[PDB]
Amino acid sequence: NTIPIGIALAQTSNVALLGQEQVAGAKIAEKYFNDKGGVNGTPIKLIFQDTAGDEAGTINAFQTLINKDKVVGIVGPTLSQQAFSANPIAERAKVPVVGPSNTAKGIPEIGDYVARVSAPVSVVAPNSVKAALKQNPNIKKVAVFFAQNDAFSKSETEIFQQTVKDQGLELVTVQKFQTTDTDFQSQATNAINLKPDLVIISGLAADGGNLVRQLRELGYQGAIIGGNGLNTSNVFAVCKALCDGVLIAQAYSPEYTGEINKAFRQAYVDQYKKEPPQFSAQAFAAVQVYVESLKALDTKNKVSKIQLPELRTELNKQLLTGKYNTPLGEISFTPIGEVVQKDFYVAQIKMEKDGSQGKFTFLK
Ligand SMILES: [Mg+2]
Repeated sequence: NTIPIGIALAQTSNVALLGQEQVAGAKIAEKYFNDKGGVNGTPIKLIFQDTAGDEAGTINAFQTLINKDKVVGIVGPTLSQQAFSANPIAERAKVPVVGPSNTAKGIPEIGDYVARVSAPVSVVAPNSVKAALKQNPNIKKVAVFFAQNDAFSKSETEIFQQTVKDQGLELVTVQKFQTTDTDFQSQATNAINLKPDLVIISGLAADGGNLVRQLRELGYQGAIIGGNGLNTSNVFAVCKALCDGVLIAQAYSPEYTGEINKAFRQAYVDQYKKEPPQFSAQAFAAVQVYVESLKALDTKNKVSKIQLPELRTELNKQLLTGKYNTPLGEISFTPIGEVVQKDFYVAQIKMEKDGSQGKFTFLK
């Protein structure tokens, strides 16, 4: 006997450029927690249902997890775009959802069953603008790009634009693209003609990486910030050496000294031979929230005796009250499911000259 927890992530489509990291983190969590006896001796079992890259696929994954797999709760989906359409399904069904990477404004407000462990754009994004200004205090002109078809990108760009204004900088253009575009010649040239000192990009990974590469190809030599959708080494293949120098804010640091981060990091580095990415750590944290909440609930109200609808409701209630020492730091939730998290960072892509390898260097 095991306790089923649903994992609804993008395992296919270009959204899997983020989702793959999340699967890795979730699997590390499953082993870590089951090696500690699961839920008071009862193992958990992660049940994966691929969402693919769109809303319909996420709705289908959630419905399968809820109805066929009988899960006690869901971790997912990968994108805020997907969450706004699919999470109401879980809300109506009274099944908890913990978002691992949904950073748009409004996610926890979807309902009483929606929480997230992924710090939102309003708290994460401004630090990369501040870091850019530290590296070049003479930045004056800023060009902004965003994916107009993606809910997260639209929310993120609003924060970047406000931060640019508040820092006293000139917003010389806001250019739109689609996440499915591969070619950005016209937008990139339009921006370059305005002589920006800083370019900010809110998109996802394939699109963001292609845009970075093309800006550099077209002769842009200024600073670049990528938003959370570019926050993966999977961009390295796309922009190669031309990824070098991109600044990306972080809600996780491999060097954070919490004991569980040491354990998580060691497991990750031993397997994948590089430092754990943010998305992997956040996925681990989401699983952790469920395990520790299930343990607390089970101690007060043995879960093997609770029928599934009540188990789901009681699990949701419990998780919102918990305090968790996770790889992200000490986190908790507000009464509506927003994450409470104190520490943020900025990292910078450092590519080897040949362009075949790189890493994220954390700024001090
Ligand atoms: Mg909520």
